Amino acid sequence: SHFFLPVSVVYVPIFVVGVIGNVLVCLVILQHQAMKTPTNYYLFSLAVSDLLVLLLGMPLEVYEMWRNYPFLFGPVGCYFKTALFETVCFASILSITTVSVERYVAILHPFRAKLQSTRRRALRILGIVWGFSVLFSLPNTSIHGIKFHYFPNGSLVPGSATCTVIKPMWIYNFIIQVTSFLFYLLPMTVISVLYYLMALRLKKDKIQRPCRKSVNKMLFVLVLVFAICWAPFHIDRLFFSFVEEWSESLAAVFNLVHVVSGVFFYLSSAVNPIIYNLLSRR
Amino acid sequence: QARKLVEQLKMEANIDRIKVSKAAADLMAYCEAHAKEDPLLTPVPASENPFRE
Amino acid sequence: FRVDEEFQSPFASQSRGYFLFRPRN
Amino acid sequence: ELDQLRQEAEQLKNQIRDARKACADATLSQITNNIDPVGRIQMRTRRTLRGHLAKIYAMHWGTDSRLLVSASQDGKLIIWDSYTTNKVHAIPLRSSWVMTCAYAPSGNYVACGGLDNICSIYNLKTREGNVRVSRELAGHTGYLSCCRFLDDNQIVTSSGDTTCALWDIETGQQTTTFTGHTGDVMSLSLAPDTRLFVSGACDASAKLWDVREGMCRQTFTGHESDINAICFFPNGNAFATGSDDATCRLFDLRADQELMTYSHDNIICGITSVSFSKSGRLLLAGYDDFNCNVWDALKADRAGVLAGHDNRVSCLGVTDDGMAVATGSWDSFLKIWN
Amino acid sequence: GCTLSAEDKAAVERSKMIDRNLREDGEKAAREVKLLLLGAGESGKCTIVKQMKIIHTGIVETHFTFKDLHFKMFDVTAQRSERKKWIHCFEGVTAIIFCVALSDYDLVLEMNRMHASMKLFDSICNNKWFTDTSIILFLNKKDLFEEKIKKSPLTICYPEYAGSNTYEEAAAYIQCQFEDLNKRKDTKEIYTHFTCSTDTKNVQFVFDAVTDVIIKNNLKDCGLF
Repeated sequence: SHFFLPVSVVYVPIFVVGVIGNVLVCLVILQHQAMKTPTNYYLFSLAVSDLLVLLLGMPLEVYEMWRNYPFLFGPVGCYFKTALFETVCFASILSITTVSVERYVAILHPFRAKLQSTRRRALRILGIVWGFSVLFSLPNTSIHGIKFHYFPNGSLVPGSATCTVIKPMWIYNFIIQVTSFLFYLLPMTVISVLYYLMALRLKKDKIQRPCRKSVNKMLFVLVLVFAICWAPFHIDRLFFSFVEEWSESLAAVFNLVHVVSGVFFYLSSAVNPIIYNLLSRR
Repeated sequence: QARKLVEQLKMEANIDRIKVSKAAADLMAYCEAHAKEDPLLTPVPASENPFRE
Repeated sequence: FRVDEEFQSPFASQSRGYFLFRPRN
Repeated sequence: ELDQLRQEAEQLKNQIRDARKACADATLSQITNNIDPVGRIQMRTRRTLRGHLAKIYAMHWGTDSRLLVSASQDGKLIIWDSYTTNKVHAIPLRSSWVMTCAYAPSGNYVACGGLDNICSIYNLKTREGNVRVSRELAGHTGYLSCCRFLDDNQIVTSSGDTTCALWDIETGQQTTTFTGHTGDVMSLSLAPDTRLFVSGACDASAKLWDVREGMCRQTFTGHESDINAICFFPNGNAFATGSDDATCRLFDLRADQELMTYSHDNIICGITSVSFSKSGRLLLAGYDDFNCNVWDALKADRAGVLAGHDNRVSCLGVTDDGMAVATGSWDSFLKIWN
Repeated sequence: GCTLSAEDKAAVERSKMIDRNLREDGEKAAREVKLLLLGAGESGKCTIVKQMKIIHTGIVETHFTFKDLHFKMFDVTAQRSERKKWIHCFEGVTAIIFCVALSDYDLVLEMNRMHASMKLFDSICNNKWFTDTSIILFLNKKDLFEEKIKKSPLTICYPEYAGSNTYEEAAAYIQCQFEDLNKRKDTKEIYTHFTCSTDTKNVQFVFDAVTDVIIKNNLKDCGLF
């Protein structure tokens, strides 16, 4: 089925919440920039990446709902847009992973994180992560093709073109499966087990006890919503795997899975900046 | 204690006093005399300035 | 309207029945 | 009999103030309008000195104008080359809490006093490559506020025990001690002639001292708050005091009175350091508003603003020739300004 | 490395070695914790430094280690004219140990020694430099005050105080009123303890307090507080 009104009606408040959260993060980052910790710089980079993916998804989503074919966008345009979207999503998830691991090593070794004033190293790390995200999004974007309008009439195409994955289905399927597994099994397990060890450490450590209990429950709910929000984006690609079965009902349920994955990813990108900067007002 | 302060307050009269106008004139004369040699008042070119971009 | 643009069910436009929304990738 | 002597001293001070006001009919602010005021002066960071891990409290300039010394609270006294931005000497301190610096005119001796009131002096030119401790001065009972080198042999110091005394590196004892200031002295400034000097006490009073005679020559009380910093005019006839109530005053030695004041309603934060240029027409000062401001000694206007410091500025030093100005703040960063 | 000279390369190598040594010393200096001592008289600062007895004019530094952690104390109440001029030097510290006697109110040293200690604690808490740094409260006299409270009540020092005359209630009231001195201070928390005969308990409390403060600072850094 095709529905444009509910998609926009549910994406407008999500986008509003996302831009409001990004504005709040930018405001609290501008305040006391000298006292800002490298973790605050990581959070600012994550917020900028969230804004990038939001303003790359919402306009493209409403344009696709209005017309499936791109409007005033050629092949290089689709290539650049897909590359930017993929690298921004990769940078977001990888920066979340690095934030998790740095929080883990800081709560496990506070003296180690306190010494040496590890500030420029954080900048170099985020730069190398952005570079790795670009280098990983380049091959997945290079494998993309426009078949044709493909109508056996006339002399020219009637302005119909899609920016799909026209490359052989086996290679693209293997690439998507490898990407989905390497971006779900490894980093989700990392952020789960590291935050679980943090939970055990804070429970062994525990005015102070209510704060520790609140931190523990917020940790639990954060990992829960992170799993529940990053599960659809990969169950979609797994549904792409090994089963095509071109029909009407399976196509309909696949489109429903796609739109629910999209709205879940949108709400996740909107809630991440406001849920990561809840403890610290600055 | 008190005698030290007494002598300190008493020794302030023997010092000669000049008008503020003469001191101000000497100050501005010394300022304008070394104004050309002052690098802060007039910027120097990069070829002569030891500090460059 | 067979002489129209598409006039067939397989078409890139909306309301086709196949996968309408492309994956986010 | 103390009350009658106090009344006599008060009457003498009132008579001195009346005599000073009688000859103070003219003001410097009414004469500077004739001379052409200096235009807008802008300065940028020539080189950003990196390698500090704590706040920088004081710094001094050498006669060669190429090497500067700065102290940090971590316990490392680093000597920097202003031209190439290189650490020529970095020495550890026994007491990490250090509040002042000093650079000998010869260029081979450096001293840094701190909260432990041990004015440790170091000999740069030694047989071995590493710098070693030369002498330790612990006669003072208060924290060393500021120390200045009279010459290679003698050094004058200012401590938190409301008294100041000059030392001898070879001897190690106070030959002359000045105890006229009742308030806590915070800064010390040496004259180019080295014959006299002035210090700023916390009692809103800065007095003139003689290195040879050892007595109080003239006392200047024109401020309303404690004097945090003080500098001396290159001419030798006047000097400026940087207090903590956001105002600066230029006192004249011959006039024995405040010639004029530098007061701006926009700034309410105190002054941490006061410096002067080569000619003296342009004096610089650092405030608690995270940046130092450039002031005009004659026209009394803010010539420029030198921003870009992450923390509060504490020290401010100008070279002898006046080629560049080094500004040090609590953000562990030294910046060179033209 | 576009332009290379003999003296230039020598200076560059010397600066690189000096920077490496400075980074190593900072890594060694950041591992240890710096905690300030405010005696408010010659009764409190001497008690906390004498119980450990392990080491390695002006302020003194007592560097002692415990549980693979280097601690150092700074006795700054030896002889000081103005306190507001050097408090900014200790702006960045791990914690602050404030030692005050319980039975010092009966002696005058300006109307009341206890009132002077209270006003000093207020001036310390209201300092803009010690807003983030926590303050640890130590009570030097425990048994002496417990014996003095039987003969000398607490109502003489505090007329507004109301309650029983036992030592426990008086100590609890003193702890609460000392915790009351802070005004609009939520980032820092006050730790109060009573000194006992054995030093192991005091050292353990100090270590636990510094560990909790470091954990809270790390959580505020990472954004979990």
